[PDB]
Amino acid sequence: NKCDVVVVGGGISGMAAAKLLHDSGLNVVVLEARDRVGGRTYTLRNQKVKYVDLGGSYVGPTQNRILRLAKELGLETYKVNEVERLIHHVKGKSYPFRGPFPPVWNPITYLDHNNFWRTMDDMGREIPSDAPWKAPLAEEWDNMTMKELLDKLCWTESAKQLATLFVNLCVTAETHEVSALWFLWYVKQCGGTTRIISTTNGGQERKFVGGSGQVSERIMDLLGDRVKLERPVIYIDQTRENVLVETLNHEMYEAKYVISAIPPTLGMKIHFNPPLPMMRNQMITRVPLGSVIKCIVYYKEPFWRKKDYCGTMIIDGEEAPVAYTLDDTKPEGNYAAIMGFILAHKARKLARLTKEERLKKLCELYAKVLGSLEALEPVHYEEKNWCEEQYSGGCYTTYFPPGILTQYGRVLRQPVDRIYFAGTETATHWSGYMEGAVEAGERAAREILHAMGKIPEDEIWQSEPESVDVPAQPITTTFLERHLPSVPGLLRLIGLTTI
Amino acid sequence: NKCDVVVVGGGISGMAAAKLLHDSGLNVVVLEARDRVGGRTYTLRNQKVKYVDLGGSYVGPTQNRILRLAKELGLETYKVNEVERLIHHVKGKSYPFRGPFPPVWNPITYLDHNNFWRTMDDMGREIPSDAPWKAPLAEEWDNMTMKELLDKLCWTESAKQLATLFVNLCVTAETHEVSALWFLWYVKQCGGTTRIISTTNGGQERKFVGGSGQVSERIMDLLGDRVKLERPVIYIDQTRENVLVETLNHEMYEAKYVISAIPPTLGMKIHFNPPLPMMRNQMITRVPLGSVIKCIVYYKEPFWRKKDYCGTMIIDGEEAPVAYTLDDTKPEGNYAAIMGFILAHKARKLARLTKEERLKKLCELYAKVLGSLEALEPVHYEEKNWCEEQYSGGCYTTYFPPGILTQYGRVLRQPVDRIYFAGTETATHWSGYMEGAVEAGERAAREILHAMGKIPEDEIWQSEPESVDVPAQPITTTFLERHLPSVPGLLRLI
Repeated sequence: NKCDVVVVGGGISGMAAAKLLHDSGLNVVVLEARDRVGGRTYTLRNQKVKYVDLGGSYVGPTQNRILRLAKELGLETYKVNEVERLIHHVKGKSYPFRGPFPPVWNPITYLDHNNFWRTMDDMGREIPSDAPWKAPLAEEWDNMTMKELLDKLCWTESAKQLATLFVNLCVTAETHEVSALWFLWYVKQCGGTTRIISTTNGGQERKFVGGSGQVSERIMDLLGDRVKLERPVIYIDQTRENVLVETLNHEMYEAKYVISAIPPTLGMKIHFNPPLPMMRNQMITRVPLGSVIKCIVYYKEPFWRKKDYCGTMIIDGEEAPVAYTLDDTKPEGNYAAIMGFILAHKARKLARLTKEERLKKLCELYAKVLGSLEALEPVHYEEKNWCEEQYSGGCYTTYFPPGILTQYGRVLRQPVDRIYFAGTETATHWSGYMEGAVEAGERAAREILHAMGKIPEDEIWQSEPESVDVPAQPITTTFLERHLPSVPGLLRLIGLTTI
Repeated sequence: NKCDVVVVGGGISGMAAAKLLHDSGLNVVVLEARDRVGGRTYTLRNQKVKYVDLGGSYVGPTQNRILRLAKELGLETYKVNEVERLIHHVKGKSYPFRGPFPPVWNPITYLDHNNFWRTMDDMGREIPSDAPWKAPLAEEWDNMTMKELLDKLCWTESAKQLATLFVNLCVTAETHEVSALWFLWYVKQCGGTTRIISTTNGGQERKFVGGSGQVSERIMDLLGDRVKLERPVIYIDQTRENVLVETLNHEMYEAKYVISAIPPTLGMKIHFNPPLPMMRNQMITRVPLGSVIKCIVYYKEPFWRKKDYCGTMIIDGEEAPVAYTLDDTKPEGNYAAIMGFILAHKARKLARLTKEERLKKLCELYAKVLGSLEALEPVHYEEKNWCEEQYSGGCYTTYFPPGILTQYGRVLRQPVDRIYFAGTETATHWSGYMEGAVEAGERAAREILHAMGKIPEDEIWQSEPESVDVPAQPITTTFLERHLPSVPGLLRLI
């Protein structure tokens, strides 16, 4: 019934918001649609796997907010295995390598690859993290798909294929589905290409011992009965002095303010009185989430290590169901496992199969890529298709099709009377991630504290001290990386000399 | 409480479905979110306008279902005024013309324009009306925006600006927002470019005397208390023997079957048990509706007619708030008016202004295009911004961004257990229009009749006899239109 703030959604973002408010002495309620907290994080426990993250899992350097929250809750991280060699599998063959990017020998191809990544980051620097629509060429970039941009930029099929995989993997959508402006923003606000793709020194460096779902679960423990499970919100009424929030199971909640901590499009599941303003009304119909199945195949031993493979596979090819894998073995060295993502159109295509059929296709792929018959001997399998989730809409996050971020992006976190907007989608640093969920939940909560006259305006946005447990090495480039010509640049040099 | 079929939504499609089922002897209930019926149609009545369509309004030849339904309800049409010359306003000057297409004089530009329209219809011939995802090049065409297609096809800025205006007006969206496959399908399923753009012998030939809102209002009259207003549906439970449908005002309905006659994305406003299957679950987040404000400026007389202008204006350029107008004067010749559409990004931009600020911009525009100071003296103004409607999502209809139709298009009308799908978006002929709303509503109703064993499978989809009142003339092309080369074609020959 009566409280200071109702938070809609008990994922990391809503729970971080509720905790902050609770810690500040306010009376909060969390209204969660599902029979569990965690949302796009979900840690399955059974005897075969012990624990496994079937949703968000990875954390890394520069993600200081999630690291701080988890440490305060008594959680610890461990490093994802990247001791041995990575594999780039292309045109039916495997090429082992070290470092975050697959090496390229052909000098033309080398230049094209170098220019592709460099240009991603060059364009990114033009895009304000907190206002991507303010980029000087926001409109021109927003009116193009990533596919169109890759077609202009990549002078080799090799670079174009790798760039395509990079997009599909970062945002679980096809290159023709997404805005170039939005994608360039998304990479930049994670710190750029190197930080986003890297295991060591990037986003995939670590996982939480015991699973990421513990973040949301432990906050729930702190909040006690203030968290209401199986209360999907259906109705928000702001016509009266206090805000009225109604649930599907016919409960009514009365609040001074509301935090919406749900994916933006899932706002459509709530009926608003008075109606939302036009821009938000239309925005929430324009912002789909991507498509992914996260699959974990268990083995007797981490046999790939014995062949000096760390477990990371970057797999290019339409026939490959999985484009990317990581070693998911426990830090103790047991429950040997490979985690793989089935991405974008393949999530759609392969969802038609049975679980046993998907396991078979994955094992046969892994056996080929690792050149290892032992890959055909799994001991266990778990998977989760996030496309089927009514209360998520997809994973990992929301993508913006061409034309949408410039027209509608400014209203993403704009308050609507006494409703404030959290959720990873509204973050300005690691939006799409557990990090962004914490940033947005805490910012939303402080927006309310400000409105109540409890903190000054300048305290709404707060910086985060760097983690001492997970230090960040700076992203650096070599002189050659900076100044090597692109393929057309080299061609210009050739035409000029012989003139 | 209990009935045979619950129809969710009281727009034309929901109403047509309910009437068909009711007429066949089933007990139907229509659950309508708003305090009115008609949905994306809405006829306002006041003394200043008598009546005005602020939503869907136009009907024309080959739209036989809406015409038959309206005729049965006692409605009549009248012809939109196209007696005098049309105007194409380009680079700040007005060029009057006759016929559906504005003439082009530069011979190179002429070839480019001719090629564009012809190419739209050529491509459409390979897209099945009932399955666009089966086009031989479905994926290639779906993976490109209309912007990319126009960039490839249009060698002149002249053709490209007109093509862009065409896209904007047809689907109230930007060329870069929409799939080329989906847009080409949309045009082809209205009968092609000439049929879609034409007033005389096309989709804008006619309006209903007294307003199109009468169609839904008169069906509501027929159904009596079977229509429940202010009953937004929030919850559909299919786990039990009977389907349970819950409304926002706490009421429960029980039925054998359900028809969803709301825009696809507005399915998101309903919590489903069991959850929807994966493809529909994601589909309904991928399918926005366009952006439009419909604006009608009233004058003492239809003064443009005195200058041999019919009131149709095609207006190029970024600065113009409205790119297209039609004469909205009553058939009696009174309530003189010009209807215009503020489209796509301009709807978003200009929504920030006041009603009076929009009136001033339109009037000054019309004064310039019509070359008349009389345009600066409006007697009255009505407008409707459809972007603000919680229970429409936009107007005129749902558009598909790149990649969506091939991936999710199959699920649009696929039944979910005992829920069947109506709504103009599910139609296969004039989808997006009131005609499509009738086609889909009746088809969905007949799918349920068939599921009940009352009619055979071959009666689910039914042809419509041609209207005697609004007969269609054939679409023709000339020898030169068919065989003149494109710009690159003229270059190959050089």
